Amino acid sequence: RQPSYIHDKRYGLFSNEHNIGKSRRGLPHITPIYTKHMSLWETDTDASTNRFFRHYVFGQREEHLLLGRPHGFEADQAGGRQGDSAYELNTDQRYKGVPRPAITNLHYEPVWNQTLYRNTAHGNQ
Amino acid sequence: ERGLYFPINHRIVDQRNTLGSGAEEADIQSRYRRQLRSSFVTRETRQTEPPAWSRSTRPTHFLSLPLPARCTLRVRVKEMHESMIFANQSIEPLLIPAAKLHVTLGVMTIAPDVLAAIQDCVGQACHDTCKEPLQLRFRGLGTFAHGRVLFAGCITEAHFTTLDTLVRRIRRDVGLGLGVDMKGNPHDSYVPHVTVAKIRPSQIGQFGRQLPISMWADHQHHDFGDVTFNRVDLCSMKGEGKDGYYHVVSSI
Amino acid sequence: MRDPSLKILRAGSGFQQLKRMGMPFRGADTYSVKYCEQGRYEYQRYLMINRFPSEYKRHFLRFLGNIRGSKSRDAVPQEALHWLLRMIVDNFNPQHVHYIAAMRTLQDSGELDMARDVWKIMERQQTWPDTATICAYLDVCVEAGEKTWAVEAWNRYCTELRFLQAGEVDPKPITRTPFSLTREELLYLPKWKKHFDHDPNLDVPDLNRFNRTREVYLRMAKVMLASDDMSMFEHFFDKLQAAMLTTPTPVPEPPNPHLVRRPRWSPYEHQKSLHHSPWRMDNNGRAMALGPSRTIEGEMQSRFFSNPQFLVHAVKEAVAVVLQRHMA
Amino acid sequence: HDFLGLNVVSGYRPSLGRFLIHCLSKKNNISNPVSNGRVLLHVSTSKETLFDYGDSKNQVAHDDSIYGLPDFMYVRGNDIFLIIIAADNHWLRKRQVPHTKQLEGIARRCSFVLGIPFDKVRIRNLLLPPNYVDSSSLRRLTETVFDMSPASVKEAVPWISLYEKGLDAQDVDYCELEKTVNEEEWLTL
Amino acid sequence: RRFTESQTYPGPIRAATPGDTRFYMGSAETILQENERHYVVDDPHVQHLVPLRVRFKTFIWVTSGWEQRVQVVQVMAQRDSTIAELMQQVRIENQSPYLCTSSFKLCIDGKDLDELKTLADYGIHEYSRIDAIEENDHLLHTEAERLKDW
Amino acid sequence: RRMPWPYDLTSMIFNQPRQGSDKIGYVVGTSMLKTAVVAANHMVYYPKFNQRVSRTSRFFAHDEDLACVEGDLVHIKQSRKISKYKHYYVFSILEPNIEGRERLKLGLKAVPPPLF
Amino acid sequence: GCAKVLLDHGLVAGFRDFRNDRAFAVELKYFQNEPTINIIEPCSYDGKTEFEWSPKMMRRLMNAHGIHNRLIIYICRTADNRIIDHIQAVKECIGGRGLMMAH
Amino acid sequence: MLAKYGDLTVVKDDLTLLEKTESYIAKWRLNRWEFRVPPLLYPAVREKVMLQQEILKALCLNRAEEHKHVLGDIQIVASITGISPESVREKNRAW
Amino acid sequence: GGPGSPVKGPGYYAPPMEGEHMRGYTAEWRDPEPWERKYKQYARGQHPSYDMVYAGPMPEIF
Amino acid sequence: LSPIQKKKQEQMLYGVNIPETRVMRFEQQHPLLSTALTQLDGQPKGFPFWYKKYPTRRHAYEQRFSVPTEMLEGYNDSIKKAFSMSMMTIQEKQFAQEAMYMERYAEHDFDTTSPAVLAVKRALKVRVLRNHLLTNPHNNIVKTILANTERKLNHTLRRLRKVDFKRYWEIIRDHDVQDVLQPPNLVTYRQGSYWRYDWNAGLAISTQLADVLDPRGLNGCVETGRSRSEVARDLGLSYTRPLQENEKKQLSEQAVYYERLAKFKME
RNA sequence: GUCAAUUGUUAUUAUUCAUAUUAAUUUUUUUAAAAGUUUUUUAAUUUUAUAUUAGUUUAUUUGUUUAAAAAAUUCAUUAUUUAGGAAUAGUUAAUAAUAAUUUAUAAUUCUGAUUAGAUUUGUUUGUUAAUGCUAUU
Repeated sequence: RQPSYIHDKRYGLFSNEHNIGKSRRGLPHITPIYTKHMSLWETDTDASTNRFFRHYVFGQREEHLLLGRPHGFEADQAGGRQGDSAYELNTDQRYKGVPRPAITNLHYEPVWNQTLYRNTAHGNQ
Repeated sequence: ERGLYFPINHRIVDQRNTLGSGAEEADIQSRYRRQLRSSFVTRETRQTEPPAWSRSTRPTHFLSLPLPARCTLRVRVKEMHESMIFANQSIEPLLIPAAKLHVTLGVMTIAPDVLAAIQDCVGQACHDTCKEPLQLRFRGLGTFAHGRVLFAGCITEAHFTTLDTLVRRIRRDVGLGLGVDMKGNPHDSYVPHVTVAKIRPSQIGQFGRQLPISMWADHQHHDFGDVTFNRVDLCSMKGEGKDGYYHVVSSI
Repeated sequence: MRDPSLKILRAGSGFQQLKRMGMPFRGADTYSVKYCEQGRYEYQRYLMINRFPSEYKRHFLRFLGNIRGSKSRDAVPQEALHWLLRMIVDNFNPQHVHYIAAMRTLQDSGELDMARDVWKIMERQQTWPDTATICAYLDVCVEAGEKTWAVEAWNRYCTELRFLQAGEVDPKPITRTPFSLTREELLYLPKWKKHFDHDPNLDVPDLNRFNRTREVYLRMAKVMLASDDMSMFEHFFDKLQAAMLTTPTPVPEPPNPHLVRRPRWSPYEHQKSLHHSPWRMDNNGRAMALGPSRTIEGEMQSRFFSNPQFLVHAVKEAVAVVLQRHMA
Repeated sequence: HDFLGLNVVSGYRPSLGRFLIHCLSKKNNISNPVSNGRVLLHVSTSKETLFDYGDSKNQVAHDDSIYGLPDFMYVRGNDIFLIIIAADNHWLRKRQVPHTKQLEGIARRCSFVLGIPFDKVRIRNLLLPPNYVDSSSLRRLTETVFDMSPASVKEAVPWISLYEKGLDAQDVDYCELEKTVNEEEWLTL
Repeated sequence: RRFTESQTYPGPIRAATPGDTRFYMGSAETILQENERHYVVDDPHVQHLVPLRVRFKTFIWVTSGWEQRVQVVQVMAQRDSTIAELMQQVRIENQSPYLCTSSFKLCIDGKDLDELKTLADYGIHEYSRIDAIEENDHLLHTEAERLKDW
Repeated sequence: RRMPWPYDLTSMIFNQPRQGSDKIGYVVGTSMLKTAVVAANHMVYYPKFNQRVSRTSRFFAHDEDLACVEGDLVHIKQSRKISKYKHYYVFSILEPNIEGRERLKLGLKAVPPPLF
Repeated sequence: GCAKVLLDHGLVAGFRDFRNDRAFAVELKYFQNEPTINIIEPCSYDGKTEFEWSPKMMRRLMNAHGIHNRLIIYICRTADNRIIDHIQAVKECIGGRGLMMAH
Repeated sequence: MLAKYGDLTVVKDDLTLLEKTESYIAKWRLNRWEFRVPPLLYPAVREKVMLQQEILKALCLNRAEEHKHVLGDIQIVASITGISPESVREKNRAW
Repeated sequence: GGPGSPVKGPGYYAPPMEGEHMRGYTAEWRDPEPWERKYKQYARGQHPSYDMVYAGPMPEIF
Repeated sequence: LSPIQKKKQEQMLYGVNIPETRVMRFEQQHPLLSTALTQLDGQPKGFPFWYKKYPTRRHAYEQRFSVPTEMLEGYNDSIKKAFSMSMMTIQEKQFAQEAMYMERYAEHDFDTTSPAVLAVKRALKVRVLRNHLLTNPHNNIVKTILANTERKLNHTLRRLRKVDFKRYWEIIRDHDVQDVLQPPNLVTYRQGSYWRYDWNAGLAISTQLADVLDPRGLNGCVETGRSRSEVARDLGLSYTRPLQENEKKQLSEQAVYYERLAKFKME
């Protein structure tokens, strides 16, 4: 079975007990637990990582059927896709949308991310 | 059973009222939904609010597309005017002179060198763009300044897209390029409109704050007809109807 | 007869597996040795969660409620730091209100090093703190008495801060349009570019609009004054002086209603009288009967001052430390 | 700033026009800039028209692959030079190279309008790298196309020797374009 | 009052005195459709219609015996209005017949309000405490107060 | 057995704060006031067949300025309960039926009437 | 890509990409006047279903009762759109959808 | 453009101010390049302006790192030869 | 720690296509002891291997 | 047929000539030819100067067999009559009307797959097919292609209207082939399948909104969550369908109510 | 990165289908079980809130202090059975703390609604090598 720590990370640490404290809860149909492997999440993961998105016939098909992407029942691109659409082909999407988040800099300049406390200064010396 | 046991009127909470005081000291009452009325039901639209320091100063010049006569706009709104002086003769001192009906685009507080540079600028801002004769289809009346102004609401259907760039094109230049004050200083899109009515500041004591809803509740969404605009005009508002129109000092 | 390998290889997404995915023999020998290799928390991937537009604020308030509420009586001074972590652990990027709420609560509780920890966290989170936040950390640096801290934070974040010159316009109007997606950007840009959690560095462009630059040079001169490094203090306070007199009054910033207790409508007729009990005269919410437990100078925040008054106040704020420097 | 290709948008073509004027201003007159629109000529009848016709880098893709399009046309007299900023497209690039029919097509048409003798029309080409400019280009430009007294080159262009942009390997083939086989107009463009 | 006593200076100093500023439509946003704000950080200030609290007194027939509770009406007040309009303005928002049984003169702390004055002369804001007294304040002490069932 | 398939169009384009938070669909009905009926696709995946089919449903959404004309592509989201059946609001319209506005500008209905 | 894989396993003599859009040519190879490709079958009899293969779902096939058995060849289209045989597919331990089998 | 930067100091070898100005840019961490975009600009340029900022952002790191080791590259000589890090910049092959 | 492991991330940083700098692309790589001869051969793959695959039958001698 | 549809058949009986749009294009583009063509008038002209006039061989429809009217001048009038639009078989009279109309809407003169052209090519065929079918009522062979032609009609129209409704109105108004466009039924319209057809075609997002309804209001803020309208309200833009009277009268009342409250509760 | 593995003696052939095992009713004394809840000064008042019914498939949803103990809500999306199939009806929406006779014509329904029949809505079983079939409050 899936573990339960999946619940916390998606919603919140210890979000469980607060929800349990409901007066009319669990009777008769409880709100079940969101235990879904982190790579299988509906929202966060893209197509290249979530295998289910790689479905085509009723999945990626409608997308390219909407976006205008030249799409076939099977082809060279990821999911039933042959070539870019007129929009993708003509417009620059490097810096469109959310600005490049500052925390990216943490990668190339890694001195910032440093354990402030000695792991042994927790009480286990 | 017939009405909801706790209808929406019992499904309202307010933050100014301290939840825990108005709920836990005594019963609060207020016609809340009247306060939450959307700006669509009222047609109160947010034109650019000028900086308070500019609010003491009064508008001197205006750049505006003067309405072409014979167009469907007037013969529909002049049909409204006669319909309104019919409803209330009191609207006649309030009404905008049907001679002076025109699209109001920009308010500037200017003297001649200021006129000449913009004359070059709008003479270029149009020529930088080289737009074709604009056609703006008006529809739906609305209110500025908490009702003190009633204007021809300009829908964004026909040609507004190439237009509202013109606003931002001069506004970038006339405001920040050279030193010309405007009410809408920061590059801002000034809602272009034809003021069908306007309460004078002196008249506010005469007729009240709010131009009556019952006066324009009939044609709140009347369709005022597309008009083809070809010439932009910069004008001073010092006079009234110099040629049936205010004093002209530029055009294009 | 259909292949048995097919009869297995066909139903790979068999609802039995679906349960084990959670979509709706056993000794240590079998489990791989490569298990013990994964370093601490490397197994976790990135997580980009979008929360409800409202619940972005509610969740922030509860965090804002604990931090500025931790130092009540029971919760440890440290607790203010522990709530900042529980937010960040769950990917709610910690906004500037939750930073100031920590440094304020921590300083009030005599915790100075921990007050810096909150500052390093926002140095770790790579969140550029606005001027209002920059002065905050310098304030603990005053209690910390370290020139080595403020000088460090000085170069990194508040380098280009310049006094409002007489010719410059005034506190800048809001320029950051809220994040809005044209349908083109929405349909074609990938998921990772279409997720928006309020990054604290987004409004920092406009979080500097009210031009609190003057409070900076004072807090820095204060630190230079605290660490006996008066050689730096003069150059700062002199540069503060000459500009405090010529530059216009920096427009004071209205109080942020998220941080401060904004008052709220209330029927004050159902209030216990001052002599509600026969035994003692009480101080009711409406009227004060015992009087002020503290002598109050009655003056508003230093930012509400004029341009000169701040300067002479800067002397009062400076010499108060010269007291504490000696008194410490 | 443009010649070094740092202008990632609208790369160096208009600035190239300025340079050619400056390369030609110091050549004869500082009061030269007679820009009657697209034509920027010299009047001494030793004609040095610097007529720029259109933007090859940004028009040959969208319409009418008129290879003859000289992003700049600088006649020197008998020699009729063409300066074309080569398209980044390896494909359209061979639809910027003027072809034999276009060469003698222009030459027989410039002899009339400019009075240049029919025999002495010597039309030539020069295509710069697509996005940046190289150091050899500036030299062979100021040495052959815009024939310049070498001392005056230091005067008109002081930073010529200081220029260091060397052709990146990827875009060395910017020049080596081949004529399509006469029988393959279907497959090749 | 610390928040309010603070923002008292942004009144003049933020908007009135600065001969230079701009106010930018767009990125100057409004309230949501999830019944709440949306977590942005600024506003100089403005309130054209100041919501005025007007508290009343009316009896309700409790099961044991009559008792009077505090029915407060929260009315929107034009900051440039005269009180005579206010008394006229408020009467329509009763929502309960038992409130505006007859004429009533609005009152502050027992000191009656002068109708020919505006809210500026009296300096009434939201936190101003405006009771509401009916004409029969002399009554309801006399034995004809109200008739209960025994 | 027919289990709900979250991975779909609306899931792949939009990060859904929770299940079915936002939806996208065509404006089938604008007869009612401030309420644009939309038909959107919620997926069901059959583990038996191993093939998944689409079951299209009808949702109501609230458009304030009556901006949604018949035949538009709207990107709605969930919200507080407005009525017994409205809990959606038209967050944005992607594809406006230009004809629908113009065919109304002529004075007709935004779509020719159905046959049966 | 499939014929590219079958070729390297030898079930076919040799493919050729004529770059024709419609169809390319693959040379069958016979032994004992018996075709090398005894049973070749497409994994998904229907296009609507596209079965994906865990790196363990393939690995179980290589073991026929305790002997590492590479007799059958399964083709997998990796997420990176690399047409890969099940043998290499478990080598770098990556999954993909299942196109067909051959043995 | 030009009119703004107008104060003139002709006492500058091509290297000194640059090598000096480089040092300040050398110590620059990445976040220094965060808010350099002019705010109120069109999506037509709010795209194109960000790109050009990334090019300069690229080149500075180039002139920073590729010169960073150069000082060490000079120092390798000083640590071996024992001469000033300055004079190495002029020592020849014959040396 | 297989392929589903969170991406380790790139090493360098080259923002544009218009990334033009010679003397670059050399800054990515900047590469006593008695090693045993055989192993330094085997470590470089030049050493003749002997897999289990070159094993015949284990014959019954006794 | 119906009043609008038969209006075209009148233009079929006596035929249709070239529109002046083609003959004027040829002039303003090739001056030496038009000067040469009007110079050789009436004379038997031995060189086809008017070759650029009629690019596609089917672009010649004024006379029979696509014989261009210019070739006929040098002969006796007896010949010019035998090839007149009067003496055409009906099977040509369609190709005369078709090649005429399809020329008018041809964005690309040589193209025969432009959704405007492909529309009219079938659209006119449907009429004369209906013209036939109703006259002699029972002909199964004709009825089947009527299903095939309407399918290629709707597949063209529902695709066309997204390209440009302006041209599109001419295809529907002038021929009144709207009847096949009217949604098939309520179910296929209720579940959206009538609208989803534009999706299943791929022309969902193909408008280039810069023409109408400037997108500065069609996109609610993702940061804020504001609905579509609020971002127009905050920008002062209006995006409203021209209301029906059904929604007009109900909107008048909503605007007067809390004012009407000032009417009733003064009593 | 350690466990998928199929056992009927048939009876020309076609067609899952009599006599098999597993799990169940048959099948039997080893887990229940009776009354009087209990306070309190006031004939009173504090404290003493969901097994067992009747008929439901667009269905059932939630707490201000009660307790704890020293500004969190009334809404929702989904999934819904009958072999042979047509209408439903105190209506829908907008006003509003209207509307026993306001304003619209609206609302459900063949994408199978309403009435009628059966069934208490299922992290629970059994069978199996297993998508499945087959139970459950």
